[PDB]
Amino acid sequence: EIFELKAELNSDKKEKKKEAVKKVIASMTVGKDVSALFPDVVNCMQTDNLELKKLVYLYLMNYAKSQPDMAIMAVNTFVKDCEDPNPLIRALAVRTMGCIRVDKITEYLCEPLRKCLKDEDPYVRKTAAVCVAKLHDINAQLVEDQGFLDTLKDLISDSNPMVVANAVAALSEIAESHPSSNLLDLNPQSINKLLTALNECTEWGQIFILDCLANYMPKDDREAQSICERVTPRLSHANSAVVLSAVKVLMKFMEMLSKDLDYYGTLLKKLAPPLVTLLSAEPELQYVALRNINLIVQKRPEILKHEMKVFFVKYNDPIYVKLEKLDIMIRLASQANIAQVLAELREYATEVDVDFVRKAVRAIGRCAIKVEQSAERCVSTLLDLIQTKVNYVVQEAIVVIKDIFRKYPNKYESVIATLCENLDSLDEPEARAAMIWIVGEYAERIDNADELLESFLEGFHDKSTQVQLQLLTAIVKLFLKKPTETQELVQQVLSLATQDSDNPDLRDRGYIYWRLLSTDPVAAKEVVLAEKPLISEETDLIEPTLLDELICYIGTLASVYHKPPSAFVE
Amino acid sequence: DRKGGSYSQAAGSDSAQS
Amino acid sequence: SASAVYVLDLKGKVLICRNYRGDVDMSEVEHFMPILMEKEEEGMLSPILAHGGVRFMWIKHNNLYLVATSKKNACVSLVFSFLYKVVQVFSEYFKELEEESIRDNFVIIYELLDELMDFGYPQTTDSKILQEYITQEAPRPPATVTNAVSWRSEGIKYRKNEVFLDVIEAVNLLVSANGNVLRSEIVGSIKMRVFLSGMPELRLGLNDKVLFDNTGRGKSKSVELEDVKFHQCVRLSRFENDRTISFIPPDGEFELMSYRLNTHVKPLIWIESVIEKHSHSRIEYMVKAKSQFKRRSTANNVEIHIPVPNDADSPKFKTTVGSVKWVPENSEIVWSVKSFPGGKEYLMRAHFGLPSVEAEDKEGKPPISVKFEIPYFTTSGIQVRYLKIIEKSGYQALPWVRYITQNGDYQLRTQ
Amino acid sequence: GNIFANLFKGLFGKKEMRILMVGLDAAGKTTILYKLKLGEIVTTIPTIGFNVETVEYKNISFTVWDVGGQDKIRPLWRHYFQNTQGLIFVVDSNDRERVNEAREELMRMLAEDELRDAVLLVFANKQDLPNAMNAAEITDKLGLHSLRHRNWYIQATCATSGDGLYEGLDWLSNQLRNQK
Amino acid sequence: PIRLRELIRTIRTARTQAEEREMIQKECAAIRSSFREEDNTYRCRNVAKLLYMHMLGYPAHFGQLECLKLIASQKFTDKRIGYLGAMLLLDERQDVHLLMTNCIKNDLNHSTQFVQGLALCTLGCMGSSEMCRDLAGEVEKLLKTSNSYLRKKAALCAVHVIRKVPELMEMFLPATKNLLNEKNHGVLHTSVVLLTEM
Amino acid sequence: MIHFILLFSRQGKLRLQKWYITLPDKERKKITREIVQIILSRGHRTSSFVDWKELKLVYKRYASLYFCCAIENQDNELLTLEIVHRYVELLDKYFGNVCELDIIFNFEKAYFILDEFIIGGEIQETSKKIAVKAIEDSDMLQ
Amino acid sequence: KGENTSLLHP
Ligand SMILES: Nc1nc2c(ncn2[C@@H]2O[C@H](COP(=O)(O)OP(=O)(O)OP(=O)(O)O)[C@@H](O)[C@H]2O)c(=O)[nH]1
Ligand SMILES: [Mg+2]
Repeated sequence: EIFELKAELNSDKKEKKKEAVKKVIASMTVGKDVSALFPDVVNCMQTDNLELKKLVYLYLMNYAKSQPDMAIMAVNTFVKDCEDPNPLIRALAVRTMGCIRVDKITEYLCEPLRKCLKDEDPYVRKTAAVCVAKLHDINAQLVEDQGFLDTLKDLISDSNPMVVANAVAALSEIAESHPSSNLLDLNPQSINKLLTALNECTEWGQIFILDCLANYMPKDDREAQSICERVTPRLSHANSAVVLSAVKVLMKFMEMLSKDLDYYGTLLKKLAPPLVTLLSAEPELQYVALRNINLIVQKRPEILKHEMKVFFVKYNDPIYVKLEKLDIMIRLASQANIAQVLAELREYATEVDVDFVRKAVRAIGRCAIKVEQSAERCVSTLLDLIQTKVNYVVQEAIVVIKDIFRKYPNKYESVIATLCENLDSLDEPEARAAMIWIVGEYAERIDNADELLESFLEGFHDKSTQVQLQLLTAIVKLFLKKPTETQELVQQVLSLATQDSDNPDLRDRGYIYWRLLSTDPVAAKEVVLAEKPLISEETDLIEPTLLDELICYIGTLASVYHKPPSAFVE
Repeated sequence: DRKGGSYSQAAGSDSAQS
Repeated sequence: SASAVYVLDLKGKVLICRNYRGDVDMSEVEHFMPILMEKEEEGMLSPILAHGGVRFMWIKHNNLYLVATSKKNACVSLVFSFLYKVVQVFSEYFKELEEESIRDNFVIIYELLDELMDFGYPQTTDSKILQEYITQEAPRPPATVTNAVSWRSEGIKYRKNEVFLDVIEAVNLLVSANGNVLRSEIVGSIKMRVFLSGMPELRLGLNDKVLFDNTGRGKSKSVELEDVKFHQCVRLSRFENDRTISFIPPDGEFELMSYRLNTHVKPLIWIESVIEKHSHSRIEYMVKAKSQFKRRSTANNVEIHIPVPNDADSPKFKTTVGSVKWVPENSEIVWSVKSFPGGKEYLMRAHFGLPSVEAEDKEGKPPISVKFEIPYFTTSGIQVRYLKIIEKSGYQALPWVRYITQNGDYQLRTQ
Repeated sequence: GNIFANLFKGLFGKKEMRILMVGLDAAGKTTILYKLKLGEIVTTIPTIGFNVETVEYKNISFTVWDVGGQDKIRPLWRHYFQNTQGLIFVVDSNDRERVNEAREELMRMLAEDELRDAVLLVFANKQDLPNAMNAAEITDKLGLHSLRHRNWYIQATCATSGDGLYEGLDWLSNQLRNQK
Repeated sequence: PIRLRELIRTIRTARTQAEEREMIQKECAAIRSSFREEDNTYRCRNVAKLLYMHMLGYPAHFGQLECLKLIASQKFTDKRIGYLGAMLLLDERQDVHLLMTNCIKNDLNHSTQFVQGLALCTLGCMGSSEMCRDLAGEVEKLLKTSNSYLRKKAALCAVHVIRKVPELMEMFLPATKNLLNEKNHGVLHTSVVLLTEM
Repeated sequence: MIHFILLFSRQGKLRLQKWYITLPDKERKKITREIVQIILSRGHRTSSFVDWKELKLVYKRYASLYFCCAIENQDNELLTLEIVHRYVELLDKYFGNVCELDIIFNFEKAYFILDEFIIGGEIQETSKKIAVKAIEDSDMLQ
Repeated sequence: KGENTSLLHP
């Protein structure tokens, strides 16, 4: 096996060397530790055939960290191959030199990189642009010592716009790891030159020629208007990432534009169609598009205000797209499309995804909380869903009703009668507590509130801490409001929560309630059954400081997670 | 023939607009 | 900024891997499969994973998951675009995307992976251009890659000059169970297969509403394309300036432009379906299909999928026209019609059995989806006006194009 | 296609048919089924499950599926409703307090949209005590004439002797087959 | 009526979970169609295929009444298939095992020593809190017999009933008295297990 | 008494299952998956005993497919291994050189052998040849 | 394969 392969690779016939190289490449692909023969394949490296040299370079790159010591027998080959008239061989050598993660090899590779930096061949220049960045990633100080930043800067000032895009990408990569000392920023002339090649760059080169402007900051409206006049055409590109980059650049440049001029309105009207077209992309890009829309929706909500039908989830949509569709609809929920949102949410409650059902219930609750003009419709929909007898649906609706009653309980007394007999056998801790709180707070329209609390007092000592506290609060409220039919219930609750109750917070609450009852029951009406102030809703809008920096990070991992770029990298 | 509609020849430009 | 573009399998075996930066250990792929299994079994599965400080963003292919590891805050959209370009290149080079080619085409796959992206930045993705420097059966790279025109190789010569166009319509309809249509969008797609000599500069001209308004002809039938997405060959500056569509078509079949506009017109097909589902006894399918399209057009291969019960058995079909087949693999009533003249009306009355014992879990209501494909019918009314084929040498081109109308997201919500 | 084999089989008889046997417990259903199959009064404990047998008479395979009348087995009659063509009702005229319950059970079982082709077959069992009513008083009490689209026929069968079983079988055969 | 081996071989040809589901449903539709016709000849093969599909992780609630019908049949292969189906897809919470009490009682007095063994094994493996209440009378009858192949099954059935019904152990005291002199090792082991449980 | 027995393959596919406890199907499906994950995530020197939810889950795989059981915390543990070995020997003797192919295809015979050998979680026959004779007599009946 | 192998090899 190994001995036979070594004998074949140490032969003089190329018909056996090519087969041995193919077998070595397949064994590593098959998951074989072939690093033991690294010095044996090194002899058969300088060959005239191009189909065999690529395999040797790939094996050396994949077998470079494992045997850095045996890697010292390849610098001469790279140096000899970095001068071949064929551009393909030189480009392959340049690409393989930077791929070798060897600290004792990158030092001697500076001369070939310097020679290839000003190469007339555009493929060689493009390869060297990436090689310079690869070398700087390994040794940052070596690149500075070799003086490659000056050469990299002039690459933007040259023809071959693909090479210009590669050099721009390399400069951006170098500056990203840089501490911002000696920034590679340029005046408006450099931006104009880059724009003059932006219409000539390839599909991948456009993203590179667009990310550079993401760091520059304009100072006037004329420069920003001129830049937008060229960034607008990028909205009609077939690459879904080019459209995203153009949208991010337009949003960043809109921080300096003036809304009083007619340019802001044109920019707003010409970008809605781009986001709408992005919504019809591949299912994998759907999550990214939804995250970008959510991150842009909190900044300028006047753009996609009329785009609600395209936010409807499809039957074949993925789960990660279905979850984001509800959030997008909630963020765009308004009184104009309240009925459409209610209709879409009602059909989402007949699905089978339990997580999807919980998300739909949460979105319905959020829509009801955000808009008070459709609160009655939301309450009716919740009552109808509860009447369908769904365990998960009933559990979600209990929390939804508990949340709705806390915000707008002024005219919610006509729903307590239906909720009085609602299959209270549900054991969900998040729903039983909500039902207990609703009964205690709304123990005026229910004439049998004392009788319903008896079924929940059988196992209050082993139900839960939150459930026990909610039951204790509800019993105290009922006793304070109606002390005729709940005189013994209060004493039983005090005895069960303070004598046989070992909960520290629960014991403290029971003792406080007993002390208040034994001190002055009249004052308990103004102490416990008091009018709580308006409840501050949990604002889903991000902080303006993180959103401003989040706008600059568009289409990256920092935008999907809605987290800072420094709180997620390691 | 061909499923989906027979291919038709297209013009060169808007002759009516110069 | 991907770290290592790998190719996985359906059992967790890495068919092929190609690291571009080396910042991520090659053994991190072993945790991708257990992480995916944990995410899928808890409803938190996503195409972009996270193994500690390493994210695994990938899409699912026919048989493999193209996972690409990363560590920094790389552009996930860029990674997805690179994955899509790689999938397209693999489809163009290999007719099938399965495990039979990954273990057999390693000689050219490694070269394609090395040439496509360097250090995490793809540089060349044109399959037609890439087919000139990396072959499985090497000279200097063509000047097209270095030249600005990276989608049309110079020196192409053909005996004839034939350009076949394909105006394929996409009828997407979102009809709610109440009977109203919610999402009714039409996505145009001009897919041409250019076969010309030289490097022609096509000048496409249609009956656009904006073009008609600018010329002053905003009174005839003009397509109101809300979104127009041209290919890389289409010059954005020319289209933005005065709606001038000038671009050099590539050699072969490609997507030039993809129109996308809403439609406020009545549906071409009206599907009136009823469900007389007796409780554990039987069910009826009073499905009526009304063709609202023009009587001059015929929708070839009409296939209205009707989701029947998953546990339905002993089915009977009392229809009017077209074969009705029950497919137990898909669990739906496939209302298959070969030719449906416009204005026609086919009535069907289904009747299937049901077990006495009730099911253990709910099954959901999949939407009824029609598969109509009506050729030679443009619903949006967009008509191609001119195609300026200009060549330096000078030749008389013979442009051709056909209009195909099919169904897109033509689903109908059930009751 | 050719169906000459079907005609050849029909030359000697091809139809077999099926039948059901439901009713309240202690209604003489098991003894009647045993007499129909064997011809003797066999002693059987109350039917916790059911009894399924076949009868070969008049060239028709009379498959009988006995069903008990247990309270926990009352709602289990829907299991035999699938692929069922016949139905026989066995009343218990000796239990006045259970007559209302039997009538209610028959009405609930007659209120199904799946059993429409099954004709009514009322069998008067326990025709040995003087307290048993005639073939019209029971029908009038149950209102068998108020069964729209239901071909009902009351027949008095003596469990101890076996008189009237042949007439009921002939009537069932005439109701099933509509030929000479 | 495809055989179980052919179905297993076809299922082995399934690679993806979604395609395997379609292949399983392809046979499930035919099985449902055959069961809706009240097929009696090839019922054993359909029952085996349904049991394999249910073990494969597919729903088979529709194949419940067909097991009850096959349990009260007369053939031996059909009876074995019905017993296996009752043991596998039948449980106390099914709500469909109530009708099997009559079939078990009918098969409890059968002359065949294997059908009665299958019925006793099914009752032991899937005994409910109510079937034992109506089956305790016949269990004690088989425990006082001299059948060595039946004494071990009777002891196991009594132990299962006592575990399910702790208040019925009083009816087993006069049956296990003077039963420690069995020459066979299985009978002695069953008696020792029953005594330890008591 | 053995709560359940599950013949699962090394790839995770289950070739046999026999539970003596009346549990829900979703609960049974979750329990089987959890057992497969725990057994599949264990080394070759874990003692072949796991206390999963107060149940001594003992695993002793003699081939690529493994075996598992669930005995209550009131009996010996080596007895489960001895019973598993006896069942494996009986299965090998009844069929003849029992392999993986014969188990998926002949699961009906394995179920019948298990029923004639272990009933209710308890054992039915201590010997190894009487059970074989009884199984042969039952199968030859037709 | 690994499946055609005997269980105990006796
Ligand atoms: N004296 C007398 N008793 C009869 C006669 N016919 C039926 N019975 C009584 O009716 C009871 C019913 O017996 P079966 O027919 O075996 O059982 P069943 O009618 O199916 O009732 P269940 O098994 O509980 O469903 C018997 O126990 C008899 O006592 C009869 O002709 N004369
Ligand atoms: Mg009876």
